[PDB]
Amino acid sequence: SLSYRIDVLLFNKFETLDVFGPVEIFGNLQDDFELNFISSDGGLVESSQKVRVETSLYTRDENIEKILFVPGGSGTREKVNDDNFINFIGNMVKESKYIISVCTGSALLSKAGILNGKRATTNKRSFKWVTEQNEDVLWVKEARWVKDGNIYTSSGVSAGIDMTLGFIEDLIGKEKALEISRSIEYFWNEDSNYDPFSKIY
Amino acid sequence: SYRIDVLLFNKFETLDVFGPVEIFGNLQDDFELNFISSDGGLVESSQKVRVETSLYTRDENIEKILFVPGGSGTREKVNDDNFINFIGNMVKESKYIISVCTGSALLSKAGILNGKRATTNKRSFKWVTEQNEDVLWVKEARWVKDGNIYTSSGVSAGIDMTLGFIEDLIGKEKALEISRSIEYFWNEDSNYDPFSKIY
Repeated sequence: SLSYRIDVLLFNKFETLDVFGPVEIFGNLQDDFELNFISSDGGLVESSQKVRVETSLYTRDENIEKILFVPGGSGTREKVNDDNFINFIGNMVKESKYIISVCTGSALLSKAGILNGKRATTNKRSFKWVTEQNEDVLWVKEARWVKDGNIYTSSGVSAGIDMTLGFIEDLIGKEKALEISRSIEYFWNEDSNYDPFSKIY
Repeated sequence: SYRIDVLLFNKFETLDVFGPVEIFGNLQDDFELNFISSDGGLVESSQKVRVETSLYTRDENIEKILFVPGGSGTREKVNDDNFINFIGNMVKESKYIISVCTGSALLSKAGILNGKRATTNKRSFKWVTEQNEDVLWVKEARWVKDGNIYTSSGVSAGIDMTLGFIEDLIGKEKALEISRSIEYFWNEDSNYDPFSKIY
């Protein structure tokens, strides 16, 4: 048992990059993080771009600190209006130390009510859709990503990867995040505040 | 239009594969994604992602694109005479060949790169390059187009090359469209890899 378990939540029609860019970063700190791919049913889950990934069921541990990671994608359109799924998420949040979302994953966290009275963001293309669902969230329009306590939310796919490296900086130290960037040859925009895509909407 | 044969093997690099898949998979009227491996079934990435694959299958009703990622797995995989011949067999049959990272160590081993301009990630440049002196390796490039062959360096190069490929093949507007809808910041310059500096 290491320090952290990352519970990567997959569901039907998740966005491929929302999940895999961050995984590429977390999956390169294997003495720090236990990667756990979960979904409501276990088995293979298909992304919106047709990749099928093996997953398992969420299990509780008193024992290890848990980071819940919640991606976006088409599938949120229907997952928001699925009470049973939203209960699932809330169950998992109640138990996690850290909570991370990319894109419309924040719509799901919003529905679970965990972001009420919290600063958070979502991708710019879906900003209206997401935000108008919940007023009690201190939505932030322009940010690439927002940290609010132990909650980290981000916008589109670039922001989601850059946020993850930011999360590593916060948690493991910036020297580590840079080492990862350099070794996989990923260009990291450390600025979390100006999303150039906020512009066209 | 095209079937993209994305070749997985044990310990592939996750982002080598899923960055480009995000792009291609956003043009589902132009490309059909087909994840293959030598055995079929589940293949695991170096980051522990298990992805389902099928066996390669011949079709002559559709043009094919062969996509080859890098990752740790390539060090062992350059040895598989069969694997390499498998690739060559597939290359012989494809309209385009694309690689990211050490994927080009494998393309090279198939000798497909002999006489061609090509690149690979900067961190592994020595190791890849010394395997074959008959390839015209380009050190400073993020990616390199030589004919119907496209090779890329690191993970960001991998995605930006895929958008460049979409531009070449389908038109630049479609490329910008995708990048804007998924909100991916696309670095269009294929020429100066900042990671060349390190090595």
